[PDB]
Amino acid sequence: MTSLEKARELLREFPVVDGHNDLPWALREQVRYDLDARDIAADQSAHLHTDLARLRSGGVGAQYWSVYVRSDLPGAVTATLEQIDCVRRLIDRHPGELRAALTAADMEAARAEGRIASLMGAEGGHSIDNSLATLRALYALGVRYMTLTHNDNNAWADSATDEPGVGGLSAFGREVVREMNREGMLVDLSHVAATTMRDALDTSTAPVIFSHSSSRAVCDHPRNIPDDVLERLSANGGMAMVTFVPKFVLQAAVDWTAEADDNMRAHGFHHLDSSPEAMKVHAAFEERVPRPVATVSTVADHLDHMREVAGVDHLGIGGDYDGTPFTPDGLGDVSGYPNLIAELLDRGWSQSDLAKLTWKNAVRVLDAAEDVSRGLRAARGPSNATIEQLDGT
Ligand SMILES: N[C@@H](Cc1ccccc1)P(=O)(O)C[C@H](CC(=O)O)C(=O)O
Ligand SMILES: [Zn+2]
Ligand SMILES: [Zn+2]
Repeated sequence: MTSLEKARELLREFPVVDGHNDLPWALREQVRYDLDARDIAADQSAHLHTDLARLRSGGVGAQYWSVYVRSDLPGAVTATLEQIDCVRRLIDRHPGELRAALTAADMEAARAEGRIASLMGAEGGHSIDNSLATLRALYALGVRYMTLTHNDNNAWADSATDEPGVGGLSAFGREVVREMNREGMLVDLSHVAATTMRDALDTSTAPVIFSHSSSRAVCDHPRNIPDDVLERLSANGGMAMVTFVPKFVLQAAVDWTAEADDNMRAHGFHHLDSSPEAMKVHAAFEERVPRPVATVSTVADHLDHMREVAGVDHLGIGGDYDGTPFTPDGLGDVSGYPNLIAELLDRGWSQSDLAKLTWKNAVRVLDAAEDVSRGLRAARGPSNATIEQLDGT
């Protein structure tokens, strides 16, 4: 059979656990959670990267649904609860296809019955409003990882896409990591500064993840992971879930985006300005310089290097579907994973290597978080510390 046929067979046995899909935010923004208007039991290819049929075609067996909210708007906690509610509603609406999962055991139970294990990951520490009790409440509601920052610093952690702030994690930031360890919530180091990555690795007694990050050695961008950090994963026990975002994974796209941003500033606009006037400037840039397009090969290049440095036991996949506007050719939506698996087969990845990449590493890591949590919950009570106490006024 072809490598694509083989890939599909392999995925039927050990499907993809995808680390980060932003369907909930997409539903919030497109239809304000009017789920009938974007029914994922129907074909949503006109509007979304994700629906149930495409998930199954793509060999997705578990999904961390992102409950991302904006850090630059007030009411982050309320919005996070709305995102969590969206995931809950999706699970309730589609019991034939989805199963809520809170534990590694739930993930295996879902796989045994042929349902997609549905987990939740918060994207940015702003979702807890500097409150450890709020962190505990998110865990109680089913959140199983939290990205420590999004694109901006918060009070206790530095983002890779902001200026240096506290220098990595503050004292309270370390306390957040300790509490995540006690609860059993995975520390997600996507988005965070390299300083923050190192501080989190120093502090965490549980395996950490990167829910959607690729390789900085392959493509120098702050959203990607440095080799020195990848090297620490085997000791930590964690895993880096490669992402598909073209402006992170393809050198030409990184360069293009930098030039686009410079061009915006040259016209007196902030690079993130979305006004009609700014859009005109950007359109003119894209007219003289077409947007470069990544491929499955681009993503495989990252995985090859990440495997060499981190080890095959410390890799996963985090597509960022419905969280980013552009995709590599062959990975245009959630049905695309078999194309990546086929490319890796062609590059000599073994069946057991690939079962680790798709399924086994993610289950091991969540089980490890649970194991560490058992020890810490037995050893001490929850923290009552405040950011004022630890970081000062
Ligand atoms: N939650 C998404 C941001 C978002 C998307 C839509 C409306 C608001 C916020 P993201 O963080 O998952 C995507 C981003 C790449 C990009 O911007 O393309 C990255 O991961 O670094
Ligand atoms: Zn992100
Ligand atoms: Zn996201």
